[PDB]
Amino acid sequence: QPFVNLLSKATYWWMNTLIISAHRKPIDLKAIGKLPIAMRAVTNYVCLKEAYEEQKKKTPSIWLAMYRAFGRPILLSSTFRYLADLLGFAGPLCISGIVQRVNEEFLENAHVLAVLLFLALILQRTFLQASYYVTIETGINLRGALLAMIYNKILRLSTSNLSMGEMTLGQINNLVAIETNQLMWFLFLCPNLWAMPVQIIMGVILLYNLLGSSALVGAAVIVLLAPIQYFIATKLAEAQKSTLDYSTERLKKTNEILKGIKLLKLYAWEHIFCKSVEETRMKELSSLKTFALYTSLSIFMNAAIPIAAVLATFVTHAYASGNNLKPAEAFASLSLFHILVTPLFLLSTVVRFAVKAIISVQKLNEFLLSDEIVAIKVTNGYFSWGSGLATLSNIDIRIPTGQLTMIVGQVGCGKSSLLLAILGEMQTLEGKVYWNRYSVAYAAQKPWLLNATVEENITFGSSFNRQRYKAVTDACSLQPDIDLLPFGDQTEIGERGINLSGGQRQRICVARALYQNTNIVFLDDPFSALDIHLSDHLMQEGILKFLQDDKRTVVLVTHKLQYLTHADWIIAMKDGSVLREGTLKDIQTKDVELYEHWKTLMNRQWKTCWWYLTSGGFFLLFLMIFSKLLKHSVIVAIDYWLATWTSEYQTFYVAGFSILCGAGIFLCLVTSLTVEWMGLTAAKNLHHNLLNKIILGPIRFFDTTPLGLILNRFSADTNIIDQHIPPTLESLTRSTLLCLSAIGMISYATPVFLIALAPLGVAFYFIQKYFRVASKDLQELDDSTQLPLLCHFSETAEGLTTIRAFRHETRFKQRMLELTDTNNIAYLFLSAANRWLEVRTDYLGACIVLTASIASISGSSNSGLVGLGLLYALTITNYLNWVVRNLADLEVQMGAVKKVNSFLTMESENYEGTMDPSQVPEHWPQEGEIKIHDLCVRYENNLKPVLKHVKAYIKPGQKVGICGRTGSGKSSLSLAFFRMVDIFDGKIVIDGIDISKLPLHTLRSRLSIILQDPILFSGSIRFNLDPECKCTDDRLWEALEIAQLKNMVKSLPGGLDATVTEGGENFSVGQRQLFCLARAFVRKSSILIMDEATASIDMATENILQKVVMTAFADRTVVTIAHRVSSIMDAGLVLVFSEGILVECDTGPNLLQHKNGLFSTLVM
Ligand SMILES: CCOc1cc(CC(=O)N[C@@H](CC(C)C)c2ccccc2N2CCCCC2)ccc1C(=O)O
Ligand SMILES: Nc1ncnc2c1ncn2[C@@H]1O[C@H](COP(=O)(O)OP(=O)(O)OP(=O)(O)O)[C@@H](O)[C@H]1O
Ligand SMILES: Nc1ncnc2c1ncn2[C@@H]1O[C@H](COP(=O)(O)OP(=O)(O)O)[C@@H](O)[C@H]1O
Ligand SMILES: [Mg+2]
Ligand SMILES: [Mg+2]
Repeated sequence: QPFVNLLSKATYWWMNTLIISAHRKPIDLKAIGKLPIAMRAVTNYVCLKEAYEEQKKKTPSIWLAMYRAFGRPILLSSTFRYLADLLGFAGPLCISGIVQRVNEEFLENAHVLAVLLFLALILQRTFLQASYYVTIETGINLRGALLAMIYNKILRLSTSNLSMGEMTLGQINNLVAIETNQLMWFLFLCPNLWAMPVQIIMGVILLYNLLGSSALVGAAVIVLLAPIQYFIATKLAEAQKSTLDYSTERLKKTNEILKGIKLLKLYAWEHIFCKSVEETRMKELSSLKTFALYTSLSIFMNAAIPIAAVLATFVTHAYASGNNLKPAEAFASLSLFHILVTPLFLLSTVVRFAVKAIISVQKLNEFLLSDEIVAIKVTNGYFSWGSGLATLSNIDIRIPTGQLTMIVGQVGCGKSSLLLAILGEMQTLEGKVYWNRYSVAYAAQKPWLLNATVEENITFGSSFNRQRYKAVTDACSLQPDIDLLPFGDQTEIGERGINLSGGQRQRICVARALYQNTNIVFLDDPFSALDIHLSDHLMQEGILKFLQDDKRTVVLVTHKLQYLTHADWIIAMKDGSVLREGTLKDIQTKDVELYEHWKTLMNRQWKTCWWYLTSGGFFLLFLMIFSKLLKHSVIVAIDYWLATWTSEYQTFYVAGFSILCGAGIFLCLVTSLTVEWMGLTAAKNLHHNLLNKIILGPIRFFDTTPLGLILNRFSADTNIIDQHIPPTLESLTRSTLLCLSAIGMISYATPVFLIALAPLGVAFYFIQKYFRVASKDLQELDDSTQLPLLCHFSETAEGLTTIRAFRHETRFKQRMLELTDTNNIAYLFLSAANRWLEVRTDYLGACIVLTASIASISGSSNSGLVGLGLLYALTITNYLNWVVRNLADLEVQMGAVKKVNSFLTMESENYEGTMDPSQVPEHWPQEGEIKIHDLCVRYENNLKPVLKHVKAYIKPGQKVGICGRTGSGKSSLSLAFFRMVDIFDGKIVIDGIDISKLPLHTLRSRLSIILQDPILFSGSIRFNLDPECKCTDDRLWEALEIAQLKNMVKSLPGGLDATVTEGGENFSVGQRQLFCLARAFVRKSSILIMDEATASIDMATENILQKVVMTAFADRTVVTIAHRVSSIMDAGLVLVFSEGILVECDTGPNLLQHKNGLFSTLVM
């Protein structure tokens, strides 16, 4: 009975059910059983950690610890691998014996030898496939522990700027994605280092015995394949490494277009800004050409050399040896080269991965050495962010139990430092910290949000309590902003989630601390980017009413001393030293100056598959498929030619043999180049069009579509097409022809074999049909679960302070251990499913050999031909698997092309204008007059007009003001000028021309608009002044001085051509608004649209805008939508829009004069 269990483990019958289930229902984690504790990340991490700690007892070596953990399984796998190679060598020996016994006793009989071959091949591949699976179990178990192990370091890292920085996040994000995968892949290929070289030595050893001194000449050439393959391998790495480099920043430029896409389209240089991506795109391809050529060359040397090896052998033996070639010798030896081609060709891969693994392990072992770390009573505190210099000195604070212990100080002054020191985030060189450590609900000063729901973010692993959630939402005033969110409390936020504003981001985290039921809180300047009212609102209810009900301690570091009276305690610290400790009563009496000085500052106020091929052009598609037929035609004839030559058992046969191999070598070059030459042309045309369609795409699409999904087309899907399809498409065509031809050639040698084909074809089709859908679905799971694992590691890296603060370590560790477990299963059952296919094609493959062996014995053909059929029988079993696995890989990759093709045909905005271009003369908007005729404006095809029946004549040069109710038709009207929102009815006429009846790009260009938050794109300031570059350089300097920025610019390096960070990082927010004004003047628009211009702008900077607008654009007409409606008091023409209706339309003073209308209530 236990033989049944051994067999079932040996042929992966256990996977079979799942495979069949894939047809009935998609395979999913529910359908896949839970991973055994023998392979869960917990046990693997414990084993590896125990080995590593024993090593640390003996710096410890990662390599030796990994061996001590995972040695026995790879020893077993290598034993299986040897037993597989030795039985694989039965192939040539059995073929030689058969051919000798045929053509005229227990072992000599061909039948007994034929059956022996059938048992050998079955046993060879049962062993060989099992040997692969053991390493995969070992390899995955290794990746299981490492991801757990390096994660333990992340929670124990230190956030000091010295030990952690922007460079640090590069390693950890890359270590999980790359360093471990390279280390895992090495383990998959670990046996080969001592398996393939043993086979190579044996293969040559047999060759000499088969032929004589001739085979060495052929063996010598074949040996040279491996050094060639390594030299080609290195050149691929440099070609690919450069290729990734251009691709990496090409995505960065892609992100800039896709984020803030409206901004580019408004200024009409969406086309021009796109071409900046094409410039890098051509360089990306210029790396690919060097890569594609070398990949084709690697294919060439994989085929041209063995054919040159045989040509070197048989020609040699025809002269060095008096004996004419015998049929048994030829096809025994000729088979052996096919046995040796794969290990010689792939040996460059295993050694290269050995180099990569040793690179990563050294990289990963450097990682581990990275630096690792009265409610609150601290006396004589001395804290330092490393650097051997106490960043905090003379620290002595007391935080009374269950009271608001607020801290006051100036810029710097150890503001955030004091809190983190209590949390163990920095070294305390002296003193002692007494939590008189409980869980501390610290709030990060910076905004760090998980890629999950707001409710999860506020609960943060706490049991839901809507009444407790109610007060938190009310006290932190999270209720109103929630209504705006798509899925409410189930709105996923963060980098993966919806992009928020700074003020709303801060309140979410603060709410978390109130949610957590702990005696201690550390609220770090929540009002950093908040309105004063909400902070006052929080100080009344959230700070006092909510917390005092819980009677928990609060330590709120504050900069406005107006709330110190509310504070039960005040802590004054400056220069990293505590100025004085005491309440407001104690501080004023003891430190009279502090009371006045603070108050002084307080006073201060598969049809796609065919579609993909045709992309290059019919000739390129024809040439590839036409030539590949010819290559096999010559190759097969070469194998046949030996049958004609060896049937003799001699300058004729050799002569015809050299030329054939000459064409075979040459045709190998042609069929190698044509496939890749298709790939680049197929790669270029697909991506080239795609960027155009997105740019012309409607703005409404970008609002609907998540930003993560759109960029995925250019990041992953385009990567698949460019680099993965041409390799797979090459191997599929090569493997199919070999399988199609070999079955043909065997059948031609033994026509009786065709009767035996009827069942075998049926069996192959069912395995081909069923596995494809089972591998495709598992493939989706492997990618699906891999991505959140990387997201978790990046999320835990950022803001470890909170994780250490809340004592959320263990819960977060558990999340990772389960997250990786869901990922290993997907990859493990992807490899086990793939193994199931390989076993059941060899069990099928052995049947082809067995039928070919038995049929050939019965046939009385030429002794060479019966040998030839057996040769292809052995080759079939090798390639009959890759015709399925590559096809599955091709089918999945055709998914990317299907997605791209949809985007290509999905949508466009109508850039063409019906009226002739001659209609618009030079400087059309010069007049500046605006005319609105019964306008109706709604972006969504079926929706109410956001602007309805709008009509208000605008005089030329009139600083018209438009305002109303918050969220009631104010900004929509702005884009209505820019036609971004379709004017379903009515019309807008500017200077006697309806804006609808004009080319779209003309309308966008000749206008000037300023959004609420200006954004500056990567490049020079000249790039941000005129991407079109048409404007002469003289004007560019004028605008900055007009914008009052030229003086600031001159200090910057490079003068006018000064590099600018993407997104306006270099310039301050106030400075950012200055950049737009520079763009405003150059256009000579005569129309300015300042929608929410003063919004998100400091009052000091705001005065400049009013100074600039009244002066710089006096002749221009400024249609202002003010953040503060008071600025429209002096507007000569003022429009009020409520519910999409012109509720008030008169002069500013006349608005108060006519009646206490909407504007009058708006201001007052
Ligand atoms: C675990 C993922 O990877 C594997 C890994 C293995 C273990 C393994 O030494 N393979 C040999 C193949 C045989 C022909 C030697 C090999 C060696 C060097 C380079 C690649 C490969 N192979 C692996 C990558 C695909 C190309 C051939 C088996 C099977 C697989 C697999 O596909 O599932
Ligand atoms: N995590 C850290 N790593 C290294 N240096 C730090 C760290 N936190 C603070 N410092 C340094 O300690 C000093 C005082 O920082 P402090 O805690 O007062 O900041 P802050 O006033 O809260 O900051 P900000 O208001 O700019 O956000 C500064 O020199 C600062 O660079
Ligand atoms: N992307 C969107 N999709 C659907 N409706 C929106 C979208 N953005 C805004 N709205 C709604 O349309 C109105 C537009 O208001 P608007 O006139 O643009 O002034 P503001 O921009 O100051 O809200 C808002 O009340 C809002 O509720
Ligand atoms: Mg700070
Ligand atoms: Mg608005």
